Amino acid sequence: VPLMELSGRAPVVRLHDIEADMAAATDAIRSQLTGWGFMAAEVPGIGERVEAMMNEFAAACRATGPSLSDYAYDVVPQLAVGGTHGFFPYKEFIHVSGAMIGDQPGAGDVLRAFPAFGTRAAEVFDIAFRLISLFGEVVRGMMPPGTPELDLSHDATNLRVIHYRAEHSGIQMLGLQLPPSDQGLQYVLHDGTWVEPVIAGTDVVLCNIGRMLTSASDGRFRPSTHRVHTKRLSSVLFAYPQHKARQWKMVDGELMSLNATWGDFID
Ligand SMILES: [Cl-]
Ligand SMILES: [Fe+3]
Repeated sequence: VPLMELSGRAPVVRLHDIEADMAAATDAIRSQLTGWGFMAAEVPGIGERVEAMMNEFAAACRATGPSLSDYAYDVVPQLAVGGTHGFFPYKEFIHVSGAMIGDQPGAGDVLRAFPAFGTRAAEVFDIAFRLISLFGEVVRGMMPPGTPELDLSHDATNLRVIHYRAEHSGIQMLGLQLPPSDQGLQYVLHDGTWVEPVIAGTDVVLCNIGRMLTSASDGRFRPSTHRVHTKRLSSVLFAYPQHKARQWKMVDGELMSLNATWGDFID
């Protein structure tokens, strides 16, 4: 599987100029989606924050003062409508939702229990959510006129951090792969062959098309199917619209509102 270098070739998006740098990167990003099936940007300083976050998660995974399993999903208060946040014991991982970051009450306790990790996770969540919303505006701009805004929801979006890790794609609208600790993540190209982005220990983030966006675009953009081939930590933002909101679909240039909700799509 060929390596794909991205450091130094992907568009640069600076942490304190995100909106302006993403506007400049728009054409490069569109050409990635058209030419590869996934997108990429280099964000100077992101790797520093993500590695710190991941290493603090690894330490928390071994801790007992309070243990992360004290915040396993089945003992964390969950939203009446939405996905499941909290810790998933053993390959062991945590979902930090936007709702959890705002304590929606007690859901925030895992971040109060591990505040060094939790502060980094909130920081990375916020950067990732700003970036991914601008990626969605790029993709929207490629879609026919009258395409609605993606309407990604802060509270329904979640940052997953994994501790010990076949081909698949995300169910949601978009994903943002942050630089993992090790190489091994691979993506399939439009020609059906696989590539391995060089991203471990870099400032490069990848943006994945999820299956909700494949549906909303009526097949125009296939999911950014990927797999992990190892020879070990990783984090990714999964961006969702509001679960109770009505699906829509651009069919042959016409906007269609459906009865089914985005929550129905997940089920
Ligand atoms: Cl995924
Ligand atoms: Fe994935």
